[PDB]
Amino acid sequence: SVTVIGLGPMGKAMAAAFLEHGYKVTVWNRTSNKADELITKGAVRASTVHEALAANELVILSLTDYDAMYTILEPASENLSGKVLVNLSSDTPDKAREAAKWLANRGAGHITGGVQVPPSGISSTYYSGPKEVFEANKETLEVLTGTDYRGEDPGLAALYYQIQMDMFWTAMLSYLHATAVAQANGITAEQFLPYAAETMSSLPKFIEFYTPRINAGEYPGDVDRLAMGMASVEHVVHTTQDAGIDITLPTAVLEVFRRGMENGHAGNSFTSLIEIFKKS
Amino acid sequence: KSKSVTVIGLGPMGKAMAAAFLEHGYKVTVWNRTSNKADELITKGAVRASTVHEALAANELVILSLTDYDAMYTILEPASENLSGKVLVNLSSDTPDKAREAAKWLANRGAGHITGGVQVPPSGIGKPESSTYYSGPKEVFEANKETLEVLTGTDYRGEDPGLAALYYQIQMDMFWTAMLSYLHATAVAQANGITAEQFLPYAAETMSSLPKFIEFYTPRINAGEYPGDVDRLAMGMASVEHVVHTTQDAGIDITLPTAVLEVFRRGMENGHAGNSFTSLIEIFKKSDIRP
Repeated sequence: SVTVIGLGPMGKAMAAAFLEHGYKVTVWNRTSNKADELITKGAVRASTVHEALAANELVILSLTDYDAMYTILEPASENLSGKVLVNLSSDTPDKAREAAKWLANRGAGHITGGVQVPPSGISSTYYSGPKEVFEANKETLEVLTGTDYRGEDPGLAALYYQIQMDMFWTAMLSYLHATAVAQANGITAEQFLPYAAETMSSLPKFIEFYTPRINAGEYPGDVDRLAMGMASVEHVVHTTQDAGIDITLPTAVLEVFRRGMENGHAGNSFTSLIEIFKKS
Repeated sequence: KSKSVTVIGLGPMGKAMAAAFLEHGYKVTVWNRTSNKADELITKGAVRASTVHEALAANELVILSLTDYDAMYTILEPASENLSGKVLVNLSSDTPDKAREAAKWLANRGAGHITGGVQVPPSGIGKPESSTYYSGPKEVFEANKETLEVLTGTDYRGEDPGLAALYYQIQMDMFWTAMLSYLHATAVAQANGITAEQFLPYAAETMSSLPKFIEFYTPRINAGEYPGDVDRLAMGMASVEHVVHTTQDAGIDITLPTAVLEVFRRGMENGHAGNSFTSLIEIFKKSDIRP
């Protein structure tokens, strides 16, 4: 009743939570190796993708990256036709929408997925692509994680994933950076934990407060001033240098502030720096 | 020890502290350069010292709320003589090293000293919910603990006079870096036609879920261990790479995410492909750079 391609991280995390409901579940892997214990739960494993495709209408693609998709599916392009391919990737929007057209030109349906959680979270997922084909396989997908359809463009699901990872990676390194500064001044990562937790848990309040102003393109400095912001970032950079810690991350922050100041925003809210990000 | 106090520095923060002390029965003397910024607090019972010398003579306990420590020397330097026997509380938000310097400068003029880092806007002063970092010699802080709880709860952090400023600065490190990544992410969203109100829910959950990741990694980081059992640096750099490619396809400035990518690059270069991405903390400590 379903097929999974790409046994691995999310891969089996999904195969497992499938055979645990009663679908005829086939499988297959790129390197063509083992990882087949799941044959103990009702899984056929074909000797090529030709059959693993002709097994079911639904197919889940959990590949390393999109380049690997063309490689294995091109041999069988004559059988992609009439299938619904759920492509779960971590790649850029343009690669998702390149991929979708490639699959549409073989007669297949497609859904682009942006998984929001490690395989342990097999909880929400981004989905984009043709609405009708998503609604038709909605319930099946809700087995893996919650579904959060974002619209028609096949790149929307990748896009939403990428801007979450933008924030995650940058905020998590600032936490590692802050922890380096802490240790060099003699406080442990364990003592710093509640303080790093409160800071990160306080940010939603600021986002909710600024969002409507950002939405309107307005940056009044009634509750904060870019200048005080900048002075404050300068204190962070000097704190870091005095501690003997690499300064490149906070310096990158200071540079965005500096550009805002020179564009005349000193009296505006620091949220005006989004204009600097838009290359104004 | 009567209930009297001096507040030097009368910007939004000093005015609140002074008002908090007045409403708790302290005789409060004040000083600021303007002279008019004290009008409202005087109508409420404060006494203005016309000069720094009188301000310092009025009390043993002196509360400083200044822009930074350069401001402290400008106004304290010409009265170095009346600093003896005084307990100065510096509630300004400068670097740890400037707090250590100022503590030694004060003790050399005979003054006890306490550093504080304030975690709240002026209007959170006088609420027990609020906290302030305090650091410096243990006994002087304990002898003044009660008075300082008029303003906020107190979180004494240790002997090193720099610790209060430190804890404040590294929460700034995270706050500004994390908020800018939100602005950066929003710009990318908007450039792809998705509004900030549409992104609000995802941006808030992403920041909301960080304490979970921080809690998970804390005991490993704390033990200097970075095994690759749940994440690999190499996979992380590839994810950062995707982010930069998305950002430049939107036409959005790449400064912020490429700085992030530089750190990952130094990590790969140093043989940590197979470690957790949290091993990037050694990169930050320049473990790879000769001492």
